[PDB]
Amino acid sequence: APIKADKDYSQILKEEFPKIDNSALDQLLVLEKKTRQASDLASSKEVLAKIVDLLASRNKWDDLNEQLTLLSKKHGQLKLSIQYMIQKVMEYLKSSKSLDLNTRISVIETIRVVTENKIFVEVERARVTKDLVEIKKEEGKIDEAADILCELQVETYGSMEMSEKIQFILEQMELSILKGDYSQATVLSRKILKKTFKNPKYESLKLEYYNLLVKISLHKREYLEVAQYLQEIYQTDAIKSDEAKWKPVLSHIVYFLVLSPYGNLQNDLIHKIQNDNNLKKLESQESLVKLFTTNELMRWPIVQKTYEPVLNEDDLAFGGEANKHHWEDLQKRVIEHNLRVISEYYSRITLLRLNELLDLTESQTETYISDLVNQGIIYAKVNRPAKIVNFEKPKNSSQLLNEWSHNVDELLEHIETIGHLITKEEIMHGL
Amino acid sequence: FRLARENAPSIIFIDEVDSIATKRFDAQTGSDREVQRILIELLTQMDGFDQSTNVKVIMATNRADTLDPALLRPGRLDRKIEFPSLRDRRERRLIFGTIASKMSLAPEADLDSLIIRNDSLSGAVIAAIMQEAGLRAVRKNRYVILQSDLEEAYATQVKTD
Amino acid sequence: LDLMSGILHCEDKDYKTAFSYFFESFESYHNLTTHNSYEKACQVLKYMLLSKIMLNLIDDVKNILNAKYTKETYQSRGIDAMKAVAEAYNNRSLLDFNTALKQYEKELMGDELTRSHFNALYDTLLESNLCKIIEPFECVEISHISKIIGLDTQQVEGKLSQM
Amino acid sequence: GEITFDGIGGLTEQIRELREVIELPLKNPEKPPKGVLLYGPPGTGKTLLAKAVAATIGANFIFSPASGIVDKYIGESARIIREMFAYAKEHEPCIIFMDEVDAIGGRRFSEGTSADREIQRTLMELLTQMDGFDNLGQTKIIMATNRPDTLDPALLRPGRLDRKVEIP
Repeated sequence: APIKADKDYSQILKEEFPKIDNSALDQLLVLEKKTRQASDLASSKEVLAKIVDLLASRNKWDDLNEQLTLLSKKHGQLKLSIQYMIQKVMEYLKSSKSLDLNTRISVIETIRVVTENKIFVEVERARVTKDLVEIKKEEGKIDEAADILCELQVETYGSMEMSEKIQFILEQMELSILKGDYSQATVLSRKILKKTFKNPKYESLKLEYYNLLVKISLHKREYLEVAQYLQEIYQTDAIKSDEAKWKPVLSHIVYFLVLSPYGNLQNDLIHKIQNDNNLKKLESQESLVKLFTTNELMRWPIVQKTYEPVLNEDDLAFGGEANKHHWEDLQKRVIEHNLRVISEYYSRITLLRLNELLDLTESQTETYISDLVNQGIIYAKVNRPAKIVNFEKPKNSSQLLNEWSHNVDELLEHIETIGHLITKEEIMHGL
Repeated sequence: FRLARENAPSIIFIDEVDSIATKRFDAQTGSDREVQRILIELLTQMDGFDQSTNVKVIMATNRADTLDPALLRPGRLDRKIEFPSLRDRRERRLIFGTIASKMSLAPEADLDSLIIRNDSLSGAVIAAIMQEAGLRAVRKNRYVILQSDLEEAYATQVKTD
Repeated sequence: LDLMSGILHCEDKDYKTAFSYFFESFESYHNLTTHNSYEKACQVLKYMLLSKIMLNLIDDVKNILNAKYTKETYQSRGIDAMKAVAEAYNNRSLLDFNTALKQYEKELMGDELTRSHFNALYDTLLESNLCKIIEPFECVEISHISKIIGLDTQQVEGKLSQM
Repeated sequence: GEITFDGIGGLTEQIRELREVIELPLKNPEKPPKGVLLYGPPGTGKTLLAKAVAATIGANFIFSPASGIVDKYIGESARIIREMFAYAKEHEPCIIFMDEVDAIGGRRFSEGTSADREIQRTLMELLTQMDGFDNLGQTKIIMATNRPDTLDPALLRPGRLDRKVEIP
């Protein structure tokens, strides 16, 4: 490798002569022969990198492409070899642009190793992928932009570096959005995130994704899941951010929880502790959560009018274009919950008294009935003739099965409970 | 066997039963006496046990001549099935369709390229050739599998000497 | 064959047979592409779909519809008829079929299978839509019911005695 | 193994060729290989290959001579081989090297019973571990023969052997 360095130094002049004045071969020819596909002295890839750069500096970045295109085809010193320079070339292609983006664009699919896969050097052939996409994006290329980037997880890294990879996984997920298909994002998403926790957990990598995860959830509009995601790294951003920056998440979270038709965890998520995080409101939110057990649906338009500073009125972190995605969704939502305590509190009621309290037409009412009827979540009667709804009861539970056993459980409580204490009691008192 | 009847429904399979296929044909002293019984047992248990089938005797065979009709007795081993079938190219195409699904390949690897190459062969081998080639790309440090890679493996595997 | 199989296997049902035949056949036609009279694939699929839809398992239908390969990334009124049917089938709704039914009639009646079966099969909708939202008690008028189904009465009397 | 692949170099075709199909498939999760069978004259470096093989991987080389696996000893088959499997299966990475396996390998004779029924079993015990779900987890199997054609055709099969190793 002496002549690898020596003749380089010699050809250095020889090129620099014609570089100043091609000698492209001169530099090339040495290693071209020497390393070729078969090491003569091999070389330092530098010797070729030298060659490339001397080319690079001298020639068009058009020529160098085609040049590299050719020289790559032979060998390099190893597949690794040239495409490092070819990578720095990309900045240089960028350190001009347009046609040199097109030259790049040329350079790109010349060999995959810039945006794509021959070598493993994804730490680069990933970069230019987006770097061309970033232009492709600007180019208005969408699918194709995504499509060059659609392949990361597989061809490219086995996640040799996630941190790199996850970014484009992200960006794939990101492009997946302008695309519109979560699924691209999905597999990525579903694979990736725990490992961010399994990172020295990197909030960004959460948050970034966690925001994708939001945006996932956004087009999704499954609000438990939405807020559930939120809730996850929402837990992180009291840790991470201040509560202050962190509240609007919550302010949307339970909001999302309420946006959700409900949730059972939402029923647990109800109080948290500091929740009604005890500065903003943030509270009517949970007060609505509290407005549940009392729910009315005389309230609905009231509370609507009552709250929309952001409250009913949110395009921010929620996609209600109108508040319908709150309001309408929340319409039934309250109505939904309204029926619950209603469910509790009615043995019988008229449709009217319902619609009276429920502020709705029969059919809607009927539907909402029919809903939880068809949901089986409530009881009712379908009675037009009476225009009255038995809220019913499953009287066939045979009841006294448990009830008399519970009537016994009463004693199995009472005499069992009460008994054990008494004689003990006055003796525990003694005296 | 009974445990399967204890577990009914169940399965009884036997890898290549032929190890126990022929008993002492003669005074064979050790280790040949039980292959009598074990077989006789199985015989007894095939040949002696109900048809209400919660469990099915299944046995692989490369070489069936070691066996005897006592297994081939009706009511017992009724249904013979034979692993082969001219690989008719569709099947290959299916095997080809099979593994290539699980196997990354560039734009050179081409099934119907091989499907003509491939006739009158065996699927294991086919199963080999696929990821035998699968080797070769990574054996060439190729993140992508070519037809060459296939061809190599194929050409490698068409004959082994 | 698989096609004609289901074409037998539709009337006698065994949609699964039909569908699976349809499926594999369609899958063939899916690969058989233009060699196949083109949409015949999807026509198989339409029956293949309606098979499942007459079988009334919509996820497969959907997933089939959903997977673009299965979908062949191809779309037609029958397809969404099938969809809307299935949704109307989910809907347990008189109209929701009639909705799709009338509109999508092209690529719907054009499938005589569908034209034959579905319509009848749709008949169950009335009984299906009816259970879709229950129920009354020792009191109610057909015009409750008619209104309940948002329909008439003349044809109702015949639906009530249909226990 | 005692000396690396290089010391016996000149078999280099195999030297590489085997290493990639033996050592590497461990370290690149992207079939793993079933089996590898030397043939040609032994010890040419041939038997040594195994050690040289064994050296390169880091696995425990486990040598198998044959007949001891069923001397007489009117039984002891899988128990032997599975200990050879399982110990290795626990002790994996392990190299399994089965010497010149024509007494416990090969298609036998009339395929009559000399106690051949012992061999067939033993012959099959591997087959069972090979055509059966038992994989080479980190433990790998080197098959040895001086002549290949001396073996069960079914043994040569993939699912059992993915490599027939010549040594010209």
